[PDB]
Amino acid sequence: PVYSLTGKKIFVAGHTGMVGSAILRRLQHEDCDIITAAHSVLDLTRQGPTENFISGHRPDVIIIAAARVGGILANSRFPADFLYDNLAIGMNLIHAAHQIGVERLLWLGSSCIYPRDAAQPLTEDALLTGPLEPTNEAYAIAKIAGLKYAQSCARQFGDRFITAMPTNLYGPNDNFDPTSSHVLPALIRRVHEARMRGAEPLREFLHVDDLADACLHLLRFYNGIEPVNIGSGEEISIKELALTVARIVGYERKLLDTSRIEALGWQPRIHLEDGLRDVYRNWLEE
Ligand SMILES: NC(=O)c1ccc[n+]([C@@H]2O[C@H](COP(=O)([O-])OP(=O)(O)OC[C@H]3O[C@@H](n4cnc5c(N)ncnc54)[C@H](OP(=O)(O)O)[C@@H]3O)[C@@H](O)[C@H]2O)c1
Repeated sequence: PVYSLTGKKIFVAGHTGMVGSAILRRLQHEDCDIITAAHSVLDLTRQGPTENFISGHRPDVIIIAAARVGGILANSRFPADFLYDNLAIGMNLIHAAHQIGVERLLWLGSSCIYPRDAAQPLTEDALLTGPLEPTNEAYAIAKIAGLKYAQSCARQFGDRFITAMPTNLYGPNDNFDPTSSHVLPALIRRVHEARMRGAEPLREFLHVDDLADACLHLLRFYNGIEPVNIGSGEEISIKELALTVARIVGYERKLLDTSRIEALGWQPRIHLEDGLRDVYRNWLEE
């Protein structure tokens, strides 16, 4: 263990988010002091307020889960917002963290910022080796710049700042809106509206609580400079996924290379059928 969170002050940026809330849940078990700021009180694109919040509270650990995220329609129609919001968040937090000597910082990348035509399964060193996917290039460029700024701080100063590269997430606080772009929520939705109405390629899905566990694992064990993929491992086809979904509801080429996180002795512990059923019932009861 290169680093222990016990006794440390941990700022979880974006704690109302899907990923941020999972981190906060995993943390309240830990013996630490957790620090949060709602989006309503601290706009993390504002360099002034962000620095004063970091200089006043002085966290040992910053976990950056604050972000502007959305589907293909949002990214192509609001590219300036998707670039600026995410870049300014990362720049303001990384710079403030470097200035006061924050012991550990975690930035969140994304599986969709690798080159569009990079070889599958995606290794972390595929980053920047080719053209970006145009529809979310603005988001990708912001996430890439933040990752590289964290890397430059680790190189120049030895700041222990790392980036995790997740994959498609599901689980608690997912987006079940009818306009959600998340495949699995919409499938549970489309198959449920088909179940009670009585009508006639490979993918990867990672449970948010596994991702949260892996993030704390990287914080406790990972000191490298390069990013680390956090993948599912257990793949499934949209075909096989539909039959898994339909059996849940009673109806009648984008995968990460996880060699690196596996060498750290971490592997996701939630099975797809367990998480889906556990999420199918919460969507009913809510
Ligand atoms: N494919 C992948 O690898 C993948 C998939 C999902 C997530 N991720 C990673 O995880 C990150 C978060 O994803 P999510 O799904 O958790 O996004 P989310 O659910 O939309 O969470 C967004 C969070 O950021 C907060 N926020 C937004 N703008 C802010 C600002 N200006 N100042 C302060 N807080 C602000 C939101 O606050 P309010 O909403 O309360 O304002 C919310 O707390 C993504 O950016 C990405 O790096 C990766």
